[PDB]
Amino acid sequence: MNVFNPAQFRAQFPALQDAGVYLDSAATALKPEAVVEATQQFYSLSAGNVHRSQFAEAQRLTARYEAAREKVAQLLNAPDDKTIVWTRGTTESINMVAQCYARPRLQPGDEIIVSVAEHHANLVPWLMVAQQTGAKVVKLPLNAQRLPDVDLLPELITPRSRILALGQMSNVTGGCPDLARAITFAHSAGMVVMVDGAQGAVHFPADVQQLDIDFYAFSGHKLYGPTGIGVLYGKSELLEAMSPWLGGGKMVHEVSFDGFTTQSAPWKLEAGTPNVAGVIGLSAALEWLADYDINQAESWSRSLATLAEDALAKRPGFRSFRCQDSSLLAFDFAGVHHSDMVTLLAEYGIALRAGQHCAQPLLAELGVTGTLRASFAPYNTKSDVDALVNAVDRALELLV
Amino acid sequence: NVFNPAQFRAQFPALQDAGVYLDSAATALKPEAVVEATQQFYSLSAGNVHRSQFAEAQRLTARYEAAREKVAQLLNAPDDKTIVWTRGTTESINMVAQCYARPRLQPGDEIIVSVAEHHANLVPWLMVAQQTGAKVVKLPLNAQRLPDVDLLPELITPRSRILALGQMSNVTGGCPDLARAITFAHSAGMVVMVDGAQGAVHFPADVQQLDIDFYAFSGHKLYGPTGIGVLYGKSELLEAMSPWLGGGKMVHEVSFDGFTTQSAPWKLEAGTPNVAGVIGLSAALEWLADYDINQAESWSRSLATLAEDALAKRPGFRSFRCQDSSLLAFDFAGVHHSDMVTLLAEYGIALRAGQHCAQPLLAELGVTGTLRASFAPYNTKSDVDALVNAVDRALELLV
Ligand SMILES: *Cc1c(COP(=O)(O)O)cnc(C)c1O
Ligand SMILES: *Cc1c(COP(=O)(O)O)cnc(C)c1O
Repeated sequence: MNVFNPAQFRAQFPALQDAGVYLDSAATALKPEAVVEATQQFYSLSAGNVHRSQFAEAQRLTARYEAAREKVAQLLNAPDDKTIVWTRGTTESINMVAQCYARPRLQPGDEIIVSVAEHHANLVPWLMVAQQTGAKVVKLPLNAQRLPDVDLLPELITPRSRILALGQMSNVTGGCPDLARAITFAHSAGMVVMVDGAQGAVHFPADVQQLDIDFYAFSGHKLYGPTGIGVLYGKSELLEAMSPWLGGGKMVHEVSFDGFTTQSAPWKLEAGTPNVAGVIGLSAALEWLADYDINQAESWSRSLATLAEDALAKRPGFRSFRCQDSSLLAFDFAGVHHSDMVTLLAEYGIALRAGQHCAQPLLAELGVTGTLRASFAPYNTKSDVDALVNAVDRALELLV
Repeated sequence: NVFNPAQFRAQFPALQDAGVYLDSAATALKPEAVVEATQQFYSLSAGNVHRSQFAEAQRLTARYEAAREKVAQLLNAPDDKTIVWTRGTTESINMVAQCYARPRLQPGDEIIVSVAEHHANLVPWLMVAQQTGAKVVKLPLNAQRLPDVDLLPELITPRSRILALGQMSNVTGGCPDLARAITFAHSAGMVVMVDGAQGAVHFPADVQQLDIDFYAFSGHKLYGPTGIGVLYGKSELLEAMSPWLGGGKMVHEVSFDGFTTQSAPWKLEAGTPNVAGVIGLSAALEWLADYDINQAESWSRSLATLAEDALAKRPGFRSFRCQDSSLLAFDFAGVHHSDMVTLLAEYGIALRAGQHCAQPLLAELGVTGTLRASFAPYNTKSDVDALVNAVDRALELLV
């Protein structure tokens, strides 16, 4: 059977040696060779109809491209590959849902429930469309365990509620709310749910059929893939109901100076020349990833994060914001400037970050202006944990 | 600096396999500098640690931070804050229509759009017109198949707000009198959306000299990455624009009561940037800066002329080419375009046919589609000879 082997997973990443102790995968992931090579091939070959010596390679690229939607569908257990739409990333995916589905449907007084744990990508677009339509954004607060309070959700739902915006997984706490329950509550009230899966797609890829998710968005660069590429999954009937997004070539069928008609989804929502390199590279990432049991890989990442948290908790002034033994470890050290720690740790070959992580409301809930964040991926090791802990010890001694 | 076609050509690794590649107008082959810079970006951490590749990491960072400035230099833009990153020319235009025009259009307002416009610079205007009660007014072609800039005064009215005009058509290669169109537009207090998807490649617009309001082009046309484009806008117009997409980066402060944004260009750039695209475009531009574009373009144009002159000697030949452009759109009486494209491919020649996202233009020309051979500075005289011979072989088997 498939048994996850950390060492062989590591060997697939050319950037690793230089990266040192890389603990910022939650911001962006390192790429496996398959993605590098697929991208190199794409930019080193004509996309035209002639190939005088590299026809096999060109054919492979075309196959990766034509199979890209299906590989996303397989990741999400989507019913078919026409429910997959390409975008610049999670951010565009959500804006598209807000503008193409919600905006033409929202009326003055309608309500949009958004969790206080939402990354800005899944908050700002809703504030925008609320302003545009007279709808109101309603806050879904955290419970005592720092998760969006799904128990409280039924009380917050009213006859005016139309949309629920909820992150499958937080990029700060790594916390995953009761998504199945939340969706059941939302659907009880005839609402549609926008699920931000920028983190979740990497660690617990959502079964969109089982969870009956209406819309799901994630980004390639986080999923071991290219920048400038993302996904919007939508139920077929919802994609059909959506207005066109950007106007231009590809998405259109017929055009005159009187008006235009469009293709059906997904093409309706994809104007202009696609990010072909991005699609091919994401396809390569997914195909590569398919050889690994994501469940075992994630448990490995989570186990390292736990070793780290347990050890760091023995140091003075430690505070963890981590939920549910997540691969993501957001933390703080009292009486220490975050920028100083990040810098000291970088000098020790440890790559992580601090800051607001595009989640101001969440941080405000936690009583902080920022946090340090070490995030673990399946190419990390126990020696990485030791290195982090050791560097922190030195940092604490040096920053007095 | 003297341009050498052979030196230019030797920088494109795809050529050996590509055969005779004559579809650069659709998308351009990439020089080694773009391939390598992309390879490096994806082969190295973007983190703050570099144990063994510090030098390369620094170069990548340099390319990234210098990217806006290199675009500015190409367009002679006043400063690099006038450069906004997009996914392509298409998004660039949609952004202008949605972020500048939409909030300012009252019902009855008029948007003048040339009949030569690529869909990218037409559909967004049909959209915003429907959204605002504004109306799209056609600017037709003159006798030379160019947008009739001289007719603009009869078309401009007190309701005229926007002019959408392409610097260069992707079918005829024709370039209308942009300076004159702009003077008229500005006399009526209008703003001009210049579609430079082709123009940026062949005759990059001096946006200051031409007093252009908005200018859009795509990286993939300009020997660069896919999924990256540019919107240039006068700093006043960018400041006046509403935000585009909402999310990270573009915001300053965010709460459940509302949000504030950065100023331009970041105001208009939500979420994680296509860093690979930006770095790759930077690399393309930096590499391109070493070559005299005028000499490179002169070469491409000369090849197109040798091709047109030859093909013109064949029976039933028809050309839609304007101004001795490096783009050669043509047709042969009595041939299915798809059939000729297929046979030319079989003979080692890569071109295309179809509507080229310009249905209104083709309707005006009286055709349903055309063949198009587009020449780039990495093409050669032998490419022309090969194209001609392959057309001869094709015409035998068809006509
Ligand atoms: C990264 C992230 C996003 C945004 O992804 P982009 O690629 O920047 O659009 C949104 N939500 C969460 C939770 C994220 O982690
Ligand atoms: C190619 C082209 C476009 C579209 O560019 P995308 O990268 O597809 O957005 C728009 N206008 C003209 C004239 C073009 O040639």
